[PDB]
Amino acid sequence: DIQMTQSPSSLSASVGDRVTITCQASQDIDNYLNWYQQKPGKAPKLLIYDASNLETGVPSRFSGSGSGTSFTLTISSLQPEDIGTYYCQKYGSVPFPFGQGTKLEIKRTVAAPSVFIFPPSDEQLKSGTASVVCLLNNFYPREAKVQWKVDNALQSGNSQESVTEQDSKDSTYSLSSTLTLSKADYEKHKVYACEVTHQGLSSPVTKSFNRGE
Amino acid sequence: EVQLVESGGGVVQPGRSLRLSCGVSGFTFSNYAIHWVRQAPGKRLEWVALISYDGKKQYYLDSVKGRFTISRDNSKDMVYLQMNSLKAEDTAIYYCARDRARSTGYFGGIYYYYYGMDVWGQGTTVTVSGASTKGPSVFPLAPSSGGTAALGCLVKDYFPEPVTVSWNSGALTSGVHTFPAVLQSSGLYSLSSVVTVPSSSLGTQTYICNVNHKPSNTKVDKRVEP
Repeated sequence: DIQMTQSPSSLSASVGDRVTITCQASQDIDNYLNWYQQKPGKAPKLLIYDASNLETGVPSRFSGSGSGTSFTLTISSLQPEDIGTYYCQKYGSVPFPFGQGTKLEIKRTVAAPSVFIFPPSDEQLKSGTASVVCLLNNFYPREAKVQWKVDNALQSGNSQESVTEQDSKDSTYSLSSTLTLSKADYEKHKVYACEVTHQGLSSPVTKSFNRGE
Repeated sequence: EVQLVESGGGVVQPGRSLRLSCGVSGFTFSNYAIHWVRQAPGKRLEWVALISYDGKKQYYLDSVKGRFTISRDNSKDMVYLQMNSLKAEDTAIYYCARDRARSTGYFGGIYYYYYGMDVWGQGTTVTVSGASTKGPSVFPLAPSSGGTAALGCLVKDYFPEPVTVSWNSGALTSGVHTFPAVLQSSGLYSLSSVVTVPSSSLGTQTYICNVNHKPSNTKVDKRVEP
């Protein structure tokens, strides 16, 4: 029973750098190996077949190599369009096993985020809830800290975050933080703030608003 | 030009059944084998089923060997996957995919090679849960003349995934950031979709988010204004 072992699991590199991902078959499979590229949001896409032949559309920066038990996908000049997860697979027979995949991302020049804050809507407030949203837009690297403050009282655990996959247009990330309180707990306080610490920031930037103002 | 499109998907509780469909357009459907391959939220790609270009179900994943049955119609260009006795392990996104191997000439019987899938469909989401489907509430995320303004829509309290969000009925695409859904403690997904537009447009252009949640037949238009 043949197992496919991909490596590394994740991988990051600057634009134009060389990048290598390797697939290992538990036993000799000759050249029956395909590579697939799953871009963020989209279905997987065949790139290399027969270990070394690339599909009609794939650019020159992609090459496949190796045989038997060891296979290599190489991107000689990494582009942000190549952002996604890569899978190897042994075709020809059941059960067409895939490798666990390799997430590939872009190292970029540091970029400071554009921060926005959104008060709850009246419609939602009528329902008994309040969601305040802090938006961190187009930043690099991915590591960013969002700190909610309710009248300078530090919040923790009562919020939830979501980060976009790396955009190929500018190699940046975006983050959305949601602080959810009851309408009753919400209308007891005045100043709601989101404080953002990021590598591209000289010092924590705060975006705040006053309830009812 | 060659495309595959999946239909079906949604909640179905553990123990019972749903039927997935896949229609194709752009190639000669009769001379290609078809795969069903799935992807669980934390798992790799997992091949599920395979039917020959004619009539042969050369394979099922061992974990579905008697549960799923894959079918095909070369007159309607259609491939189906009947899923019975579903479990949480079957919860995933299901794609139908064309095998790269064609057919060529007969001579002997048909041959059946399998070069292992080249073109995939968009996929359809199947959630196996005892939980109830809920439609999302859609709330505005409004701003407050110079600078870059940000607008948004909060798609809150829905189940299951996914929802789609467009802007101005597909006209506005640039600057849109739709965030991956977050699983709240309530067991309901919540999502935001933002867009950065020039502030000057806030008094001229109209900004509307379109939220679609198929599993509950939800389609909401929301006007976001400062």
